[PDB]
Amino acid sequence: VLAAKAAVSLRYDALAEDRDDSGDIGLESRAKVENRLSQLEGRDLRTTPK
RNA sequence: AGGAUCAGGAAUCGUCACUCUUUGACUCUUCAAAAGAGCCACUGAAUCCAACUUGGUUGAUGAGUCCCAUAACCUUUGUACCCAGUGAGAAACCGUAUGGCGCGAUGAUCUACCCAUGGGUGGGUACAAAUGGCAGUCUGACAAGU
Repeated sequence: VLAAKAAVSLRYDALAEDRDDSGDIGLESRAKVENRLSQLEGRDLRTTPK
């Protein structure tokens, strides 16, 4: 997921002539990566009985 | 007089924990099945497809980092050795009545084959090194919740 978003982030940094130089797209990526992480730890592989 | 049945020799503790081993129970469980106190109903849970939802090729899932590609094992090219050690043997006079580096243990002396003690070939052992071998640059479509 990071190695995905790294390609979205690095090419935002290595290939943009106009650039804020301010880390937004990387943070827009990292918010979703953290959200995938927070959805991922939400799941549990155990048995949750009622 | 020596031995074995019914004085020459340690063993009188009102337990606390801890660890270890041991067997037994135990929920199970493979060998591997087979038998089922049987049927209804109520109610609960779980699973699986369909469904729907949310996320996703701006990459969902699957995945032996670490057993080190940071390598192992070689392979070729430049050096250090040995079938460091050997250790007593190497060369034949003397400034103006008298004075010494004239060796040497405190070290003199050397560093499997052919060629008259000049040169090297052959094998083991070690390393440096490889844009050398061995040795050929991941997937990609569902996933997850009810």
